[PDB]
Amino acid sequence: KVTTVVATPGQGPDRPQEVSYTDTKVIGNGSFGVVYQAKLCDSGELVAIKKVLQDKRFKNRELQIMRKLDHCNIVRLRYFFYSSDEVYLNLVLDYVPETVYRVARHYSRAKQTLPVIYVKLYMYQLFRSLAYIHSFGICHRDIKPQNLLLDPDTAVLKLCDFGSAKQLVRGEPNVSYICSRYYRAPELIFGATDYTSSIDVWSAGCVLAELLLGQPIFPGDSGVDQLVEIIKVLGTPTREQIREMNPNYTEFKFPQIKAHPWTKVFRPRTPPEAIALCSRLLEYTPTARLTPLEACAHSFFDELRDPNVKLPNGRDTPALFNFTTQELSSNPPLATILIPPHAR
Ligand SMILES: O=C1Nc2ncccc2N[C@@H]1Cc1c[nH]c2ccccc12
Ligand SMILES: [K+]
Repeated sequence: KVTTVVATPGQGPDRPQEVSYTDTKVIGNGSFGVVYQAKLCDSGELVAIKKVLQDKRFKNRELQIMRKLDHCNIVRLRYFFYSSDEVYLNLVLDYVPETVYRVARHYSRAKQTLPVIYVKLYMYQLFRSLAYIHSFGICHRDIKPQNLLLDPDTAVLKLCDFGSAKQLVRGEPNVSYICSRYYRAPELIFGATDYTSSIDVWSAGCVLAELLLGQPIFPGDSGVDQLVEIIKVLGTPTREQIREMNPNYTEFKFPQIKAHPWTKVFRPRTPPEAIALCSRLLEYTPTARLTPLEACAHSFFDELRDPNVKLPNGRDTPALFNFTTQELSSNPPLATILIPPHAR
């Protein structure tokens, strides 16, 4: 059976139009509602449909954000429409079934690690989309492998699920119990309500580490135990470090503990540039962590800037250097490193 609805295009001019889709099936569940998978009658293309109960009085954060964003490493909002005593906002997004979580798991059940080339690819695209959204003052606040969608053929990564995303404003408080526990920044565990988009960088570091290790680097049993797991690696933070985090709750029973050597945390083979990048992302002090652009310009990604580089299946790497001035907003003179002359 075919369903026709009147939907406004997410990126185009605010003009409604009739849109038709068929073959609808439930693929997702959350505290927000339901996520369906359908096929557009016109294009034949597959989409996901996130159905969210909305209150007329208040505007939807995710919708306001998805209409701003237009990036290759970010899931696209095709259209959006309302369905029936309550109203549901329906977001029509690009359907990409494969996730980084699924891929990593596939390897880790095999007890082997993902090839470094795939790791460099995925992470780089992640920092790109992050550099993009951070330029608007927008923080994703739910960076995790399950929200990184992959096209296996092109190896293109797209950030998705902006259900926790928000445009941060200085002086305005934000919720501390946010983000997936394993990827939750330390300041959040300290109850900080005045944090920056640098928490996403933390989460990104957690993703990188998990791809090198084959398992999550900080596997907390609770919101507080997560901190202990962090400590078991970074040691206990100095008072200056805790000050930078700006905690709502001052302290926990934990004793002073010396840090573990990064080298020893990872496997013996693990590349040094990878490890070196991890230590720069996973810092206690939020201001000490790299910006998404600085991370892209890291030595770890130099293999991608080689003019001879190709995919393992012989195909060419996706557009990795098509930077907009909006993306370079953070630090424009990094363009002479991010953009190799052969790519100009
Ligand atoms: O935008 C997305 N598109 C997708 N396409 C295929 C698989 C997963 C996703 N995720 C986001 C849509 C989404 C967002 N939250 C979800 C929860 C359950 C299932 C799906 C979602
Ligand atoms: K509409």
